[PDB]
Amino acid sequence: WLLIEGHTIGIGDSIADSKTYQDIQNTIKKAKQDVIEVIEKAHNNELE
Amino acid sequence: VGIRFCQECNNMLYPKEDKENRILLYACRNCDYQQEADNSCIYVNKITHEVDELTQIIADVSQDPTLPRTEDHPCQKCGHKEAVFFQSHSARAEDAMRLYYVCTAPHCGHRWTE
Ligand SMILES: [Zn+2]
Ligand SMILES: [Zn+2]
Repeated sequence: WLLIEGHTIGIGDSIADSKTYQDIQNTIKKAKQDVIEVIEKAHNNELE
Repeated sequence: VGIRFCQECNNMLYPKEDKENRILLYACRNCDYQQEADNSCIYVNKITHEVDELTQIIADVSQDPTLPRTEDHPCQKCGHKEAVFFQSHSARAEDAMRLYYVCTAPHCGHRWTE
């Protein structure tokens, strides 16, 4: 049956939406800002 | 807190108590050279090891290329709104992530830690 219907994989199975890419970049930027914030707290010796 | 050496044979000095006058008497037992010590301290050991690292840092570390370079937090003796920040990174001497600021002026070198 797979001989008829066929299975594959390609580039189109990896591309996400532009809104998705914007959301992922926003999440990465927020994570980087948060780790910058916590390392700044660790720099000035307030991290208990 | 501090040690010194013998005079006429130039050897290392060992302690001795005095039987008569009850004063500590540093002396070289390769000699008969006896003298008193004004410090009145023989042995100190900071086991928790809170030494002052401000004398540990070389005043010339600021002119390193690959160290960071901040723009805020100016120096004290001179204004010079440019400084270098780093950590001690000394093993077994505490675990603090607190920063060691050095002024980067060529003739300055007043270092502070906030
Ligand atoms: Zn001697
Ligand atoms: Zn300075």
